[PDB]
Amino acid sequence: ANFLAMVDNLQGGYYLEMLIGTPPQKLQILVDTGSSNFAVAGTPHSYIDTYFDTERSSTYRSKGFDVTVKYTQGSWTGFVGEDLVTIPKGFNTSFLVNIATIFESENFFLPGIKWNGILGLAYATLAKPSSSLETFFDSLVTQANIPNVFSMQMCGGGSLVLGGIEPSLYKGDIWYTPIKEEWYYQIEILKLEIGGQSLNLDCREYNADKAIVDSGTTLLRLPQKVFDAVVEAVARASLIPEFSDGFWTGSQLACWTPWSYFPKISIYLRDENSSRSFRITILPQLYIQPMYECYRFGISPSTNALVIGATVMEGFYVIFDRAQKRVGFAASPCAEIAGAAVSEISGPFSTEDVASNCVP
Amino acid sequence: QVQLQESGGGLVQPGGSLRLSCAASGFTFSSAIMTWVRQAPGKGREWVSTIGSDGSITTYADSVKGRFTISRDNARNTLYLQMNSLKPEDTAVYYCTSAGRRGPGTQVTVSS
Ligand SMILES: CN1C(=O)C[C@@](C)(c2cccc(NC(=O)c3ccc(OCC(F)(F)F)cn3)c2)N=C1N
Repeated sequence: ANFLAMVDNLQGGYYLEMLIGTPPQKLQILVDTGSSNFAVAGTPHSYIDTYFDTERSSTYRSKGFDVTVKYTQGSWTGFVGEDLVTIPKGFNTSFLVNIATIFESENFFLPGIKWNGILGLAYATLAKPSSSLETFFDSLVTQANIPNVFSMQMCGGGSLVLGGIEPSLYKGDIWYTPIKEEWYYQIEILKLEIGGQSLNLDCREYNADKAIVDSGTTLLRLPQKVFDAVVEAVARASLIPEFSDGFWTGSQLACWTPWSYFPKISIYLRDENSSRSFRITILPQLYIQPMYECYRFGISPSTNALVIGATVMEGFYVIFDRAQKRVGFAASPCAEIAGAAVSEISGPFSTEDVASNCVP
Repeated sequence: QVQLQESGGGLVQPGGSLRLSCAASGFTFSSAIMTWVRQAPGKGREWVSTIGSDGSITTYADSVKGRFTISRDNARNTLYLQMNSLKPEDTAVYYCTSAGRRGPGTQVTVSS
């Protein structure tokens, strides 16, 4: 690989241009660290330009079985095949991968999205129909001779660096937190802090369902109890009363013709040395999201997981280091509005007052 | 299971040849992309060859193109690599791999 060629390979969610088959067909593919399937539109469908026509690729081969994926707000079904893929911005060769071509979907291609397939970059264990459907990144690692690492920067284009870390995409040090389970990119959250004030929740509350780093989720999603605790704390810490209940639950916009008023939100993560922790911090600019200028709240409740989505990933260079079973973080120099950093990272802080494992 | 087991290696002279096998189990072999890779001590891992599940699509590293042929027998759950015109730089543990799993590998030495 050539990592310097990978800088600025993302557009838009955030998507990568990929060429599938012979002759190549160009698709726009969402980068999703929260699933494990390479799946693309296989038929015309409302709210997409393009789709992969398997009949037009001379190298395509059908596996002769289908796959159905169900998530919480929807689903898709596709034929499973294999074909040759090129990534024009990164590698000069093509690779043989598994592919799912979607021929029906329930609530999956929604209006206004600009991708037409998904690239799941998580672990084999999440792959469907099963974990023996070799994931896109497992293929690339083996065939492209690259390290078992990738890293992401989103500038809210962006960068997906397959097979390493690009030094020009960060300043300061990278902080590494252990991967706790290799399915999603599950990490250990030790504490949430608002305006400098810690919530008073048992740290198990933060990992209760599970805390994961997911680029295929837009918002910071928090378990109900944790979400209530945050909203109360942001309300409590903002200079003037600005927000209706409607704003907090995404059901209303907040408008001005307004930023010193709202607090920073910090997430504490266990270092590789479990006695130490580091903090990733977002400023109101990242969670008070521009849509008179109106804004939507960047955080929403979750039943199933604590999801470190784009709201947070936008501030950091995130390094998914599968080879050493850790997820790394550094501040993104691109994450700046009107001259100011919209995120920070600091450490170390002692974990001596926290349970030595916060995951139930 | 995925369980993979390579065999067929040995000590061979320059210009010689070997036929490697990889016996698979614990997954549907006739459904899986299969890959050979190699690593020699003190060197990075090097991709050798990949084959699609039906066997009709094959790709090769430039360093082996023309001298090695990958193939498979789905009914026998076996992957093969026919190695010809072997040279000293082909020395390595050859591993077969699928879905992020690998077998323990087989030793190939090419020498006088
Ligand atoms: C959360 N999630 C799922 O529920 C299932 C799956 C397949 C999925 C399915 C359908 C859509 C999506 N995600 C998106 O469409 C999306 C859109 C924008 C996103 O970020 C854009 C921005 F950060 F705000 F700029 C991220 N994801 C993910 N992947 C996931 N990670």
